[PDB]
Amino acid sequence: HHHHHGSMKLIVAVVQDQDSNRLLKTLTDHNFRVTKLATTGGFLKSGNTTFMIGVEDIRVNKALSLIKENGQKRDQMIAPVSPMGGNADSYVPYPVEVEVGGATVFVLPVDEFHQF
Amino acid sequence: HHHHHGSMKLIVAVVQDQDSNRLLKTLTDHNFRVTKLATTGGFLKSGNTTFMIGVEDIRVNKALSLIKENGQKRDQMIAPVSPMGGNADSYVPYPVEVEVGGATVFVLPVDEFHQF
Amino acid sequence: HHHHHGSMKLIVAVVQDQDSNRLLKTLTDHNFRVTKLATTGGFLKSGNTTFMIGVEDIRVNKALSLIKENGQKRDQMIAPVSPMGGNADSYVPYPVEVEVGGATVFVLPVDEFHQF
Ligand SMILES: Nc1ncnc2c1ncn2[C@@H]1O[C@@H]2COP(=O)(O)O[C@H]3[C@@H](O)[C@H](n4cnc5c(N)ncnc54)O[C@@H]3COP(=O)(O)O[C@H]2[C@H]1O
Ligand SMILES: Nc1ncnc2c1ncn2[C@@H]1O[C@@H]2COP(=O)(O)O[C@H]3[C@@H](O)[C@H](n4cnc5c(N)ncnc54)O[C@@H]3COP(=O)(O)O[C@H]2[C@H]1O
Ligand SMILES: Nc1ncnc2c1ncn2[C@@H]1O[C@@H]2COP(=O)(O)O[C@H]3[C@@H](O)[C@H](n4cnc5c(N)ncnc54)O[C@@H]3COP(=O)(O)O[C@H]2[C@H]1O
Ligand code: NI
Repeated sequence: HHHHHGSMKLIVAVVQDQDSNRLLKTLTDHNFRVTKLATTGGFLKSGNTTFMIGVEDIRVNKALSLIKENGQKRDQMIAPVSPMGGNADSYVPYPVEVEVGGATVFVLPVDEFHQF
Repeated sequence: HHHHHGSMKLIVAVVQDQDSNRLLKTLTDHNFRVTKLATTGGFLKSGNTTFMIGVEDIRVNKALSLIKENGQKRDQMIAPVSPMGGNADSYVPYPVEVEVGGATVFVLPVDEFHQF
Repeated sequence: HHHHHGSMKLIVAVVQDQDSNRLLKTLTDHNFRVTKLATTGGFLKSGNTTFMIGVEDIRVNKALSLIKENGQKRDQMIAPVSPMGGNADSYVPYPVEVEVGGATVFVLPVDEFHQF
């Protein structure tokens, strides 16, 4: 049998808080419609921002190019086991550092789009 | 080659806070299952509510009709540049007004649905 | 006409807060990448946790098996009408109890995946 999807895509982009306001302004200035979700990174257990951007298929590439050009790689660290916290500040000799990328982006197919 | 999707759909509906409790009650009263996300509108930079509703394909239209009948258009304004806020109250001669719709809704295909 | 989707899937898993930290540790220990959303159950009107896990199709089953083995069924109750709250504590003779499952999981197709 046979199926298709609609003309809209749903972009889900996880970005760093430090890059969020910058991205949001660029997107809405370019007439993109955005919903923002306050999220937490699973590895760093720290706040980040997820943007949900429903876009016509013909504008997906422009949205992606704005997201790509917006962000910056940053180094962050995993928070040590915190029962003693007043010394964990003092510690970590070999910080578990990770590089956080500008954006992790999913472009999802959409069966139906409605504005009610 | 050939693929299909499952019988479930994932409805993602962005609604106004003022209409949220009303919608939620209607949905769960009609045996729909709902997860609520506290979100922010990208343009107004204000709180709104996103409902995630996983629905059998055969009940999608009923869910959509409840969402459609629930909401109301409302006017809102963009908050002016706030460094001086004590006068921004005083200002805005030509308020940038927008009309917020009852619901923006995405119906997503789902490859697998599991209840563990 | 003809379409396909990409090799990535987006897993959306709604779990209980009591099982969240346990699941997160297991997932990231197994090299899965996770974004966490603080959500609310529509029926219980209480906090729960939604994990968004973008996974290569070839690792989906492993992710699902970790999610499945992680959770536990728990009983919860619907909060009574609260205008008098100081007696609603006193009340509810026939508590509306529900069984909350370990995880409700959607595996979504993904058209494009980008790391910028
Ligand atoms: N299990 C693991 N083992 C070793 N290293 C790990 C790891 N999980 C994450 N990392 C590393 O830690 C950085 C921050 O991850 P976090 O989970 O806090 O924050 C993530 C998460 O919120 C989200 N993310 C990335 N990939 C994802 C995916 N496939 N599915 C869901 N969320 C993803 O984007 C944020 C930034 O990710 P990015 O890859 O740029 O950067 C990641 C990566 O460098
Ligand atoms: N395609 C999409 N993808 C993701 N989320 C979507 C979306 N379309 C709508 N939304 C979400 O629904 C809320 C209401 O959108 P609506 O289009 O009814 O009402 C909008 C519309 O009248 C206007 N608007 C939004 N973005 C605009 C823009 N970039 N330029 C001009 N007007 C915009 O401002 C109102 C409030 O927008 P806000 O962003 O605060 O809040 C939006 C946003 O959270
Ligand atoms: N199809 C779906 N789409 C979106 N989210 C879904 C979903 N199925 C489950 N969920 C999410 O998973 C949580 C646990 O659902 P579960 O079905 O295990 O456990 C449920 C179920 O036993 C019952 N329940 C939920 N909605 C009901 C309803 N409308 N009528 C009767 N019972 C309901 O109450 C328990 C807690 O529900 P709550 O809404 O607080 O919390 C739900 C909701 O956040
Ligand atoms: Ni398809």
